[PDB]
Amino acid sequence: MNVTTPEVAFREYQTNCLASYISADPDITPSNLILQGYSGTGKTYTLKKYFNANPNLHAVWLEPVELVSWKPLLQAIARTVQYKLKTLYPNIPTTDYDPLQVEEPFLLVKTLHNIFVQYESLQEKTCLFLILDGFDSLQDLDAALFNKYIKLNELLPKDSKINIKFIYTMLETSFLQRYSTHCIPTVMFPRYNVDEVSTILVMSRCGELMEDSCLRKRIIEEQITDCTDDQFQNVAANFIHLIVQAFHSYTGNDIFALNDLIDFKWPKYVSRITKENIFEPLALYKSAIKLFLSTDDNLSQTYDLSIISKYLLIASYICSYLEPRYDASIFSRKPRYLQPSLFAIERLLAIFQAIFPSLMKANIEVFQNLSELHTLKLIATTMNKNIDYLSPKVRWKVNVPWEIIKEISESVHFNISDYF
Amino acid sequence: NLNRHIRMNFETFRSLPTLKNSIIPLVATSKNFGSLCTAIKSCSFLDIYNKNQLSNNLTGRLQSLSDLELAILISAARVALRAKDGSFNFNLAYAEYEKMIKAINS
Amino acid sequence: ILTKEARSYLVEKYKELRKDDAYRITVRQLESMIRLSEAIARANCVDEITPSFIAEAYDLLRQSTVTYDKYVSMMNMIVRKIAEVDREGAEELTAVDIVDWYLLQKENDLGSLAEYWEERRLAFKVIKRLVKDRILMEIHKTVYVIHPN
Ligand SMILES: Nc1ncnc2c1ncn2[C@@H]1O[C@H](COP(=O)(O)OP(=O)(O)OP(=O)(O)O)[C@@H](O)[C@H]1O
Repeated sequence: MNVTTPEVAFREYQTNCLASYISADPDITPSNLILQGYSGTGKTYTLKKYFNANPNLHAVWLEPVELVSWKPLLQAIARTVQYKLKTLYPNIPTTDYDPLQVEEPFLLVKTLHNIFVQYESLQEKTCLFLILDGFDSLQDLDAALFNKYIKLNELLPKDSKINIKFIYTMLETSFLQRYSTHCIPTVMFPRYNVDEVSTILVMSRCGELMEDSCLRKRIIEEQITDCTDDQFQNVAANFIHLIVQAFHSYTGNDIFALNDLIDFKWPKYVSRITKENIFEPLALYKSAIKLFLSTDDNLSQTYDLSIISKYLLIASYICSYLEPRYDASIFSRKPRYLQPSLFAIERLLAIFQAIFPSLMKANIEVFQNLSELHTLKLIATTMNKNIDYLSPKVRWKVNVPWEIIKEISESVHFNISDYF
Repeated sequence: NLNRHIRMNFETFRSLPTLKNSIIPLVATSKNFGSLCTAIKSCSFLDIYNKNQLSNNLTGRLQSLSDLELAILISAARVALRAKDGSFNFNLAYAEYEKMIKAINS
Repeated sequence: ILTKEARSYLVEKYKELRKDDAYRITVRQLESMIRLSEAIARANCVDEITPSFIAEAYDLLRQSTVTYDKYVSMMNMIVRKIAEVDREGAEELTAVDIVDWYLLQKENDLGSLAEYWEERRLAFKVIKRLVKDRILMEIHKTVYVIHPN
């Protein structure tokens, strides 16, 4: 049979390329095929649309995102192929093999051969496609792993009816270039252009936002009798275009990031829709100026600390960025962008005593505040396992940036700016 | 025109299956003999295939970035250039961004 | 002679410069700004030191296809024209409205009737460049408003 081509916009080369490598004849389709495209390039959507356009094809869908490692990857292949073969040919009497016995790729080959032997009595050769979306997204991955999937078809009995025609999708490009010499038929996906992203989001989210409860509540509240779905779509498109033109430099030509801004700002934008803003998007934009001037992607006196805690933090920041050379020069009566350095506990205590406003000394409250600072992730250590503060090999460093310590000093009225 | 592609392919790399990997799309994409007679002669589709093969290298990724992304990239590259080790961090990139915007406004 | 409002404009612009050195500007540069404003007015018929002269002196000391200066000159004019109707609340401006206004602002600098179309076309190209830089936002007339940046 002849494959029918889908009408996916902004991909009208790859949808034609897929008709080249996928066909009803298993003697034509290659044993491997890789589709390459970064996140949000439409690979999964395009491939799923192509398969849904030609139901006569036979496929298995798995996601290494869910399948953490390679052993589940093989086990799911075996189990899903078994289920699919039962579903496609219930009439043929067949037996079962345990999909949980697959421990090595050879065992996968063995189980697949054993299953395919059962279906030897099939009338014609069958073309089967195994689809792994995001092959390089596997959490435990190595270079030698992918080679095991390229040269696997030829270990099967070549006279068998069931032929496995693997399909892979890849995100990165440093991954695919390692396998260039294999000359695997590869189809490519570039990043969508700004106009393409703008058109796609309008095509996608318009119907999603035309039927939300908030707008149809606000229409009732505002008694908009002349509101129509055509104008509803126009309002949604104006919203999307405004977000795109305001935040393309912030998000890039990325579909996922813009979708979430469209979701977040949508209630607040709706709150400003009134009787006067039905026909003038300019006035609505003017009313919504403060919504556009801020991304609002933020999750939201920034750090409530005791005076001892504040002075300890002030001293620690000096320790982590001032050379040990200058301690006696500055504090005894006798750089903004680099990563902080380590410091010892005695240096911190000495600088704290020197800067605390007759001696303050070190009581239990001082060390308690110091430990609170560590617990609050304001001071970092040089250890990650079996935390033991009293071990004489652990050093300290500051995790608080300049913008916060500036305001802390302002609240303390301590002039750090003159020490550098 | 077709022999032009053949010679260029030969002079670039001499693995025949690699050239077959490009010829096959041309044949499969062909819809009918009448259109095939026109398509096979000029053979403009191999250029499209070749550019697709290169669409995800450094140039293809650089062509799609926005103005802000490109400016931050330029600033980070400047920081790396002024660095003996060629390394940079976010703070230095943003400081160079601030300085370049101040200069542009000034 | 310094105008009364020029004093406020001068102290504001001096604070603006002093903020940027957090060489380093001293009060000698304030006296230099007064002196350069005096010199610029000295090359003119009016003793009134308008804020424009102090702005020119500020630019000359602080700064230490189409050509760069000619293009950048139109940007300030167009931005200020749009910010004017922003404060007034009047109707927003299209591209043609900006081009005609800008041509009216420079009637005396045009050289010939042929240069009219040249400057109109250059203004449209400059508008397109500004939109590409996202300093002007296009909304739907083809409405141009100050970009959120
Ligand atoms: N031409 C198009 N027309 C309509 N929608 C499109 C088009 N291209 C992409 N999209 C949308 O963009 C979304 C991007 O998600 P997609 O399924 O492509 O993820 P992915 O890139 O494969 O995933 P991952 O980054 O997690 O590996 C699709 O789900 C689809 O809704």
